[PDB]
Amino acid sequence: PQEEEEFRRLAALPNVYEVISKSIAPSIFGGTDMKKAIACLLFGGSRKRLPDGLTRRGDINLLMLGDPGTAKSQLLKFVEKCSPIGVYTSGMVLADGGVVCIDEFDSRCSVLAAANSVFGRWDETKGEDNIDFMPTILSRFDMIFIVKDEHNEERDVMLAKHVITLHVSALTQTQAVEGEIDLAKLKKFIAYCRVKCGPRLSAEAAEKLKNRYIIMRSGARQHERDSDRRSSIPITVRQLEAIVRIAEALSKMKLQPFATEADVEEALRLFQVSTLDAA
Amino acid sequence: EWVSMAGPRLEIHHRFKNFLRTHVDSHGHNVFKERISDMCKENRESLVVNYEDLAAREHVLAYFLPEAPAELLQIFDEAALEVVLAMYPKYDRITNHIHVRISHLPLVEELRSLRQLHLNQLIRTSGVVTSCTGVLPQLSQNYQRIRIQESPGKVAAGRLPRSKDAILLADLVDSCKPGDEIELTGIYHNNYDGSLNTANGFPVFATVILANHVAKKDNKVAVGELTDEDVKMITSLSKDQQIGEKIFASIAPSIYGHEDIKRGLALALFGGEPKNPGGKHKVRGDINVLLCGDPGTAKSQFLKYIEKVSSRAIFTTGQGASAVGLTAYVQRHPVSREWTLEAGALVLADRGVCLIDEFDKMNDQDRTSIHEAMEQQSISISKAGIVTSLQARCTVIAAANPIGGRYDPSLTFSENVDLTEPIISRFDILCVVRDTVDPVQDEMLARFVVGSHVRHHPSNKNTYGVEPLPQEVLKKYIIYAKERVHPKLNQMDQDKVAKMYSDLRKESMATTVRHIESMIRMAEAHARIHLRDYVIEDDVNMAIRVMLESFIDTQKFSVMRSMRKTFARYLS
Ligand SMILES: Nc1ncnc2c1ncn2[C@@H]1O[C@H](COP(=O)(O)OP(=O)(O)OP(O)(O)=S)[C@@H](O)[C@H]1O
Ligand SMILES: [Mg+2]
Repeated sequence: PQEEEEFRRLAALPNVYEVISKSIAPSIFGGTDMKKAIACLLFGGSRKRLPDGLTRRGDINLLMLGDPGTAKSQLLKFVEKCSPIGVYTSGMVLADGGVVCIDEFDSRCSVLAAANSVFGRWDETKGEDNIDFMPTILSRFDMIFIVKDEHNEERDVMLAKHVITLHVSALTQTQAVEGEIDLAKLKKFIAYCRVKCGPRLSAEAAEKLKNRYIIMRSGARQHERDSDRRSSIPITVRQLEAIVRIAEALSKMKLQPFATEADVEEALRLFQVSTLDAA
Repeated sequence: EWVSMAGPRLEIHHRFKNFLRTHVDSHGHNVFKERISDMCKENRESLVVNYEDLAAREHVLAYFLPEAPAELLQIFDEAALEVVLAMYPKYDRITNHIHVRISHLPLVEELRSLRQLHLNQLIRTSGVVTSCTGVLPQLSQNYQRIRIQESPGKVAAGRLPRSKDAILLADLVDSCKPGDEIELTGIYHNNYDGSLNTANGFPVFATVILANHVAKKDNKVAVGELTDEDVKMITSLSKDQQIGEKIFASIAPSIYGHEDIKRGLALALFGGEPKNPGGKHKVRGDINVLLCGDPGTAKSQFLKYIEKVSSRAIFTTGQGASAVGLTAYVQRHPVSREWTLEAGALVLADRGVCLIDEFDKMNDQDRTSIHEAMEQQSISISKAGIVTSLQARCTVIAAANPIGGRYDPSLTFSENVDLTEPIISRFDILCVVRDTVDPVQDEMLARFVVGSHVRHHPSNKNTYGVEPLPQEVLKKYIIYAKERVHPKLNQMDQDKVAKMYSDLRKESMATTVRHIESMIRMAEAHARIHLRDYVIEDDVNMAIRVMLESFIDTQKFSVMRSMRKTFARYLS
């Protein structure tokens, strides 16, 4: 009973999103957008039934593609550890409402999958044909992220220094950097938020998202028509459902009964940065 | 029978109480009061009493304990319980029964040495745990049934390892793990089993030991057994400036030449210091050696010598080693039919060394399981609803022959050996041996071989110029160095290694972190060779030299000349 007040105080702050994002794998350098996506996946959306008997998915699906050495398995392990229910496979029934991480991609479960390039390493010039999965299975994923080995002389030095500092200082002290939440506390907070309530969208946000979806569909049209080639990542109503689910998850993170326009804007920005860059 | 007399029984009980409340150590401290205070602080249920002190003070008790174990132990448990109640009356609320543990029994016997005469007697034995059951309640209590095999190092060749059953109660429950080497002090009792009588056709009693004290066989016992003369000889050897040369020359006297291979194998044998930076990631302190050789270079002889030298060693062949055989596997017990774990070769190789012969014959499916144990030195078995973790800290020495039977110097090392890149990456030291037609070297080989043949006739029964050490002395030196030295890398110049690693990156992309780790643990092992608590940069220089030699040995001929020219600073 006492922990309810603690969770309410934690979720009533104006900076819950930043604290949660920083709490997602503080050891890993960079990937703030990836950390936020992982956090909103862990919070997840809300499922809704229909009187006709039909059900709509309330879980988010993410896919990651990149060269080896981009710390993909570490994120999967951290997600499995943090999630109240978590399964890790090398490539479903026992998981109910949890998260299933799937490495080497080449029942109410959220799916987080990692995969490698067809040729082993990404080729920027070739563009498409670097993903072997068919568009039919690619459409199920709510978001797709691409990671490339951005070779910078200063970035390698910074990464080496960060790794060596993590190696050295870890026996000395194990303390939060800046207000980071403990693993058990974050686990209980996520469970409490998931159990307590689930929000719904608003009319103005719905109209804004509809207009943005129409504009994005026209843009994907024009890109495909000018390129004279079929995009391996199509845009359909499932993308709109994914954006709605991400906005609902963002509203759920604040425990508000109704979603705001800021959540929809953040969901649209994340969806753009992931899919449009990937596509 | 004489003990069962009430008078002597009670008198001995009170005499044991006086022993508990009266003994004084050499420093003037009543040890058992400190022990009982510690146990009360920890809320344990057992008391440990040294048998040596009891024998020194009361000879009659030391005579009686092996002869009438059960009754006397029950009396001592009652005496300890009442002493605790008198000293700590509240302790009845946390515990209702306290058991006395007997440690350091002078008589140590092997599983092979068990006969009828030892029935219902306290015996101390040594072995390795193979399988264990779960915690079982009794309508009397905690129960543990375990299966113990003889230690593979002590077992002579050609004869199977024998297995026995052991029982643990209450506190001793869950005090051991499968694959752990332990010694036991316990009662050798017999059990009545009608199934054995029906099968064999005559009365047979299955003898099961009821252990009283369990102690994992860490090398602390071996350290205690060391004679001070051994320590003084080792220290006198350590101050020699040419200790390294004689140590390297002392390995494989019967084999001529091949300095690099024996250097690398000794360096791997001495081992590094395993580290756990932060408890977040574990950096291994083990060296995995790969030996690719043209036929006729006595690789099997080296492996056999390593097998003999090591205190704990297991030998396996390529064809006879399956994935299930090498690792622990889940099996249903033929009698009780609960899932049990049987340790593989690697699990029994924990803290020891494992030798793989003809590693190029490995099936890829069998290869897959190897990487986990190589990288993490631990195995996670998830089978038949049982998920368990077992320690796999072992030093692996593998032998291989190039495809086609001859090593081609015009090809990369990866092409000549039918192994995947990750497997080679897991290895820290790579050594390739070729065959050259050199008349003077042929003369040396022939002369040394014929001399060795003449020397070792049953009727009749160096490159560095240093006299080899005796085998027993070398083994004692290895044990002491393994169990005493812990070097510290407080005087390493990071700029030199950083520049060298940048050059390594340049000349490797022209043609990783774990290479740095291997060099670090190599320097640590070289420091351990010299018995130095702190590492001198000479260790780093020698580790760099040998690592660079190993790296250039794996390259094509068209580039190794340029590599030698570039790195002539360090090789000189
Ligand atoms: N350099 C050497 N010095 C002394 N004896 C040697 C040497 N090389 C080979 N021998 C002898 O040759 C015998 C047979 O060598 P092997 O160990 O069978 O050859 P190998 O290099 O292990 O290749 P494989 O594994 O047999 S195909 C050894 O037992 C030694 O007696
Ligand atoms: Mg051989």
